[PDB]
Amino acid sequence: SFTPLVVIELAQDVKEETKEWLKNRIIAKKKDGGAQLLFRPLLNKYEQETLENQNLYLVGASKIRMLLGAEAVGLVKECNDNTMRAFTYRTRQNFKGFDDNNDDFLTMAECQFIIKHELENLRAKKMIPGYPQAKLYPGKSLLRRLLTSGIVIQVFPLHDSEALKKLEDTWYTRFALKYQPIDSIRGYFGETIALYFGFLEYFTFALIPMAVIGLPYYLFVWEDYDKYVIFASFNLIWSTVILELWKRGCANMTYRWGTLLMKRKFEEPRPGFHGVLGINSITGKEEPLYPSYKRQLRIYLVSLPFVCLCLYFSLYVMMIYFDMEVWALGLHENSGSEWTSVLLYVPSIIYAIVIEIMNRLYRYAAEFLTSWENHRLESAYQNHLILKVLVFNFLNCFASLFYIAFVLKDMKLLRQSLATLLITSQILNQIMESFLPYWLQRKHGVRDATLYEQVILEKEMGTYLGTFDDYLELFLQFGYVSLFSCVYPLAAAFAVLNNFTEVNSDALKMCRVFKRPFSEPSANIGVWQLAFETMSVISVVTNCALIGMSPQVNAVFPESKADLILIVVAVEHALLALKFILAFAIPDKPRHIQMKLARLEFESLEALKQQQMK
Amino acid sequence: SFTPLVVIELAQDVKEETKEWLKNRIIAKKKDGGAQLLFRPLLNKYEQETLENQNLYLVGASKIRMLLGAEAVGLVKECNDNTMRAFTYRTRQNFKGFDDNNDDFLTMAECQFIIKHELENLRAKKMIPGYPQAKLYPGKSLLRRLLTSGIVIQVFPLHDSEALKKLEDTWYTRFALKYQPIDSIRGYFGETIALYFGFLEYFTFALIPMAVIGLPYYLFVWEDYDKYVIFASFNLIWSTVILELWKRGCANMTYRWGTLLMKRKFEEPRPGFHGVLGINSITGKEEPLYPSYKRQLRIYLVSLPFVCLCLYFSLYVMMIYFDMEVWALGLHENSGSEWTSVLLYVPSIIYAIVIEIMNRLYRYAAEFLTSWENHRLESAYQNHLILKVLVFNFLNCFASLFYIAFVLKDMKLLRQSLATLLITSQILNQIMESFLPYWLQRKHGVRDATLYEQVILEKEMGTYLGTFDDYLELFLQFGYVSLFSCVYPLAAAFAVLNNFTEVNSDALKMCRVFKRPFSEPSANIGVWQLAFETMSVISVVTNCALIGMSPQVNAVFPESKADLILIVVAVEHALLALKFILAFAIPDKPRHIQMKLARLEFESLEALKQQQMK
Repeated sequence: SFTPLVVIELAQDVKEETKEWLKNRIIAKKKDGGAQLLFRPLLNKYEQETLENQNLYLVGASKIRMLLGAEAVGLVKECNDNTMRAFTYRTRQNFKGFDDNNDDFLTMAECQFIIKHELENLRAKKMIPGYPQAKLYPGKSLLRRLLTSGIVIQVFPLHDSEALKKLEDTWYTRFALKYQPIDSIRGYFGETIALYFGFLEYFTFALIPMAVIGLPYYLFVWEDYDKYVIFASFNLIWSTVILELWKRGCANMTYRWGTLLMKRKFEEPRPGFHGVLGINSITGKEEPLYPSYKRQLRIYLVSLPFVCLCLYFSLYVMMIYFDMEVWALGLHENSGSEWTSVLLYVPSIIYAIVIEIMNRLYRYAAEFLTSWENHRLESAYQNHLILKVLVFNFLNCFASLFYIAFVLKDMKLLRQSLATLLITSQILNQIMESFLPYWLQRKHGVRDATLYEQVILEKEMGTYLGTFDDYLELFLQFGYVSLFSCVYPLAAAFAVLNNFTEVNSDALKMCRVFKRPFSEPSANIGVWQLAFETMSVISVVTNCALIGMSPQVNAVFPESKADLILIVVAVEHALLALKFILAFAIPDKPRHIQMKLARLEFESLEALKQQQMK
Repeated sequence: SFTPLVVIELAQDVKEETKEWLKNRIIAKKKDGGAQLLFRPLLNKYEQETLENQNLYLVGASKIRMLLGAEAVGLVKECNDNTMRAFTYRTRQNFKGFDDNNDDFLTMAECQFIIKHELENLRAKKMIPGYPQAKLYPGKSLLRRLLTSGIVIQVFPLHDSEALKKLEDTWYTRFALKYQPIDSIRGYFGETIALYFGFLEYFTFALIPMAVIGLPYYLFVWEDYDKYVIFASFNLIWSTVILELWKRGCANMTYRWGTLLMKRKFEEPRPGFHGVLGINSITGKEEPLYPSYKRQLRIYLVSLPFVCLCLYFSLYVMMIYFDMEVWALGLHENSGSEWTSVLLYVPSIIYAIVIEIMNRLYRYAAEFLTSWENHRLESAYQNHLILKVLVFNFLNCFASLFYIAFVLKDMKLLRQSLATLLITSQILNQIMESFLPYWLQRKHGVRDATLYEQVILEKEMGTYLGTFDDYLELFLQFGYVSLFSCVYPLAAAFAVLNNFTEVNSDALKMCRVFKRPFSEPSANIGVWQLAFETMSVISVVTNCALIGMSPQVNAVFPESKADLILIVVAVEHALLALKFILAFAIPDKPRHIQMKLARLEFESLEALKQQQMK
């Protein structure tokens, strides 16, 4: 009679012995090598209608069990003295907002995170009973072998239809401007989804000065007087400021949530690293082992030539597009003027569609090529995949702008091509990401019952595939903003007016489109902070090269273009030095957050002294 | 009847009440707020001859006390399973090389470090008894108020004349080439002095390829064929390799010694930060407080203009030297050729003496200006002093080479001036640092008795003022090597042949010149790693600017010097990127050291799981 939080769906062809052994490995207590979780079928009785739903199981626990599970996970909650400490059952009266009659203290996400962590840390100590090919060993996780061998079909947490609606009431900003409730988003969806929406809320409120400056700069032709130099330098400094204020805002949020203080959990091998069984050198346990030189050979002799081949084909399609552009320019030169200006925006649109096709095609190819190299952890696997996808997306997005700026050197054609590329890529992004899937979701949607209808609905819901495309879009948004801020700053507003929909659209995507994602703790954006800083470092060189190519600055040095290049290279190195000087001088965390972390450190040092003295 | 390790010399005008209270605060046990150290006068009886030595006291302890003090300090020793763990008395049988009859387990340096740490962590819980002006408060260290108020004259550890000689037998490499015993140096002098000698042993074995290549490059005129491009690029890559291999070698040494695993101790306020007494916000104790904005005002409005004024006077003396150089060149143009070539090396020698005067003059000025800003810790105070001294020493050493290379652009005069500046600075360094003081030390030296003679000798010995000048010399050695490796690579051998004496000379300086230094733990060189990396980053730009100025490469692009500058700036940014790519790709610690640290981390995680399960 408990409250269901997570639904586990087994497969169809699962024998009874594996079912009873798993149920005996689920219901048994934590000291007997079980998990001491409340277990239930989807229906206590069954008829001929629900026989195809006989593998859905409900998992809960009791409050002291969940509190002990919060102790086992290592949740960092606030104490009564406004300090974020780890949760322990012996010191449980010290924490802020804790009563003995409060069922709203640990949220359902943390409980589902704890239940996922208790299902994840449930290892078996030679085969799965009932299945021959399910190769097990002592020290192997049960959930990994049940997921990979096709016994457990899906494990999904449950949406709360009365707390999602009270979130949806404050999420859809259909009336006017409104601060997004990132903390309630956090309390319902974990910290990783909130970090994506927090980075998006930060990136929305960091292109607003760019949009506000660039709004009279585009209608009124004020591109003549400052010539995009003040705003681009301001943008790049603001990007450095925002990449520190994102770090500041992430420190503010993750101190307010506690994930600034959560320790680095030791990472299990990722689902799909297979080798031969042996003794792990680091941990001393038994694990599959793969030689690192074979993996490094499979990377640095197979993956890198494949990435280079895809880069060469992207450059070849880029050169094909420029031959088509010159032919269309000749076709515009041939026929006329009235109907031959709109035809010039078509091949860049066609190239953008081919870019958005090649990006998805490369995404399948990079996923296959990185799941084949047998990476051990998931962070390293994610980093290599992020590296491959970032390289291809940078190249596919900025090759035409680099070819326009540094080979053709034609700012009028650069203004036309940058505006056409940015708006069409943004429109195709908004069409292929959410708008065409929302109509299909509306079409698919048009096509104890409160749980079974929900479980049937969440069986066929979509899974959340991480915040990677949503950061890649922001990376490409940051690419469209900072790379070509010189010829067309108004496009930044066309990004913000996209993100002002995307903030709605992703919210709808979290509300009526997907299943409930599993809660994942994250203290920062990860390598995306480095990627945005690398973008902000590349944009320094790009902004200075756009400074160092105008006819206004070249009018200062009309005859000697060898001192202009030297001064520009000196300014570029000075800008690189000032960016690095700003990055080394500004501390990441503020003073009082550092003082609070120092107090938490000093308390541990005083705890060590008391533990030494006894 | 104990063994004396550290001698404390009180002042003359010290009343008996302060003496008896300190002796009662020394002899009393650790639970009664004392230190439980064996205390002794220098002489149990006194005659009229030794009445002026009545303030010398001997401090020791017993073995279990020293083991408990090693537990209290947190020494990291090797276990029986070849693992470096912290020393505890309950697990004391686990550690490598430990018997119950071994007096050679804890060295005298660690015992003196423990005795210094026990004298340092001995706080009083309103005035010093007998002295009115000695302003005390509960929570204030006794040794700091006894040192600053002139009651304790000096506290010095004792040299071991039979282990220094067995060190001196293996230190003076008077016969031939020999690996310096850095571990025995470590076991006698602590890890900081060994880290200086380890960095010097590394820097000696990293200029040997530079010297070996540059030795036939100078006698046989092979400067024509490669023109210093291969060796300088190799040197800068080697400097990056050596700044990683210093990190590798420091990781190897500090894992072999244990200081890679020692935790960061919380830093007390430095001796000389005075404010008003109040509640410390971080620790919660009672401390003197100073407002940070007043300190930041005293820095950024007084110190930085003073540094700028000293930099302007250094530039003015540099410009004065160049006017003297042009006048002397005209004087060489006037008189003749035979006696007018040696006169050209005199003003650079005079400028070098003025540089070595201005560096010492700036050192007094920077010490005064940084002890006046009331810095709280000693690391921040040392970092600001290191920042000021590095800026002035970089400017005073490389201004003439930058003015020769990028303003006069005369490589023949650059070769002559760089060779003359390097050799004269090295000769004046070897004269003013050790050679003239060794003769004066020989002169001063020519001018239970085994302890009293030693204590009288160590009363008048010199104190070791840290490894700062000895790193500044290496920084200037690295400056003379990597900044002007193009016009004169043979000077690197003249550095190595200096360091081959300096390795002897500093050893003599540690053997027959100074008092025994207090043992100081250090895990790295500190900010000097960043300084050498910043030097290795600056030397990238300098080597490429020396590549981009020769007539050999300019013969490739005779007419278009605007594409040469663009290619050189692209090569410079590529070299900066490759240096940063090499710095981000190469891990600091090796694999097995990381595995051993991971095992020590995994053992703590397993300890946490067992502490959670009970």
